[PDB]
Amino acid sequence: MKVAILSGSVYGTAEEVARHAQKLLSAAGLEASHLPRASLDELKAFAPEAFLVVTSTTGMGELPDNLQPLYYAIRDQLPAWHGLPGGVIGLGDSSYGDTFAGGGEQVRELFGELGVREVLPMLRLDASETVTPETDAEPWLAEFAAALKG
Repeated sequence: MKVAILSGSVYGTAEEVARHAQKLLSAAGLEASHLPRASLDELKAFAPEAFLVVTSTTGMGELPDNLQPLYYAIRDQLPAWHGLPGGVIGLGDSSYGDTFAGGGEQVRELFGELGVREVLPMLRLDASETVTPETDAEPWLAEFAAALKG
């Protein structure tokens, strides 16, 4: 099962979580690839059978500059990804007022518009209350692999 792992990150934290997720999901036997700064063309070539999106929120409440253009491109084209399984990890910040991981939530909304089915609740990580977000994500990733296949 081919799993496309997308990331949105200002300084690299969500990117590192996504990289860790790639290693864990591949260990479990999934064909998982981390596609940082992915284009629509790259995703089309990859032909994903599942999605994992790991994304922080900017100070302006938006998706980071490295995932936002792709978000808009996907929303515009609406590829035929209906029925595929997906999950989201949202790197929130409680100190800043982002407790709920706004970026993550915007990805959930996209999944809805695409017909991608969430297989787990979004993981809400709090970047202001952890120095180990990669390890914090491990229990959720353990269940996510089960949820995909199958």
